[PDB]
Amino acid sequence: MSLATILREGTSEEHKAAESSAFIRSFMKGILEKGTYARHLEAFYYVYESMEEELERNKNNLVLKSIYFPELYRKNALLEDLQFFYGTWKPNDHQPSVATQDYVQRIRKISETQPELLAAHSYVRYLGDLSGGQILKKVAARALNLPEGKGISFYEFPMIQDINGFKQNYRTALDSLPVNDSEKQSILAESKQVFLLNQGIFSEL
Ligand code: HEM
Repeated sequence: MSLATILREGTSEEHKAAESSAFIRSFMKGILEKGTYARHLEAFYYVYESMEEELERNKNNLVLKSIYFPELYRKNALLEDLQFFYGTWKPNDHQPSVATQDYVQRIRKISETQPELLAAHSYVRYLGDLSGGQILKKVAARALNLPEGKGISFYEFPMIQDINGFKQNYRTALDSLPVNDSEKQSILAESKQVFLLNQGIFSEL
């Protein structure tokens, strides 16, 4: 049946388990520490930089073509938030953590061997970002007592003026992917792995 439905129903438990980290529990209670939050953005910087490198590389893949959504890219939003927190963010002074490196390796290796599985990476990260952004930006601003419009670029999509319409269009796009039900199962298996890789980076904080 529907790939968007398969992924939603198939990853409901993984979404819940990704909050077993104390970083996320406190974030959900409205508690964040500046230093820890900034390291959390560093891990996402490396992840999205790699994912966007690989999605651009595979943009004309027949399966990925209909989910070519540069509107969702986060690398530049992350850089901007990193500059707000650090003043000047030097990547060589803040090299990727062990869990970040394993996540980037997964992205790279998937891109070169099974690029259709990058659909799982797009789903887990971007559809989550679009779904949670408005809520998470308010929680983060309140937790860190942030100035108006600063340090929350990661949660904002200036290229998308209708978030609700885009989320619907995204799920319709997932359902349009030219993949069979067996291939959708492989996309679900990858999505579960992505949730685990996110739990891995959260575990470090
Ligand atoms: C690893 C952490 C997380 C990942 C990978 C993630 C991923 C996702 C994904 C992929 C969806 C889309 C589900 C679907 O429509 O099929 C989603 C939905 C959602 N997520 Fe998360 N999520 C995470 C954590 C959080 C956190 C911390 C919040 C706190 C607000 C949150 C709030 C939501 C909400 C409210 C939705 C549903 C939005 C809607 O239906 O309008 N998530 N998430």
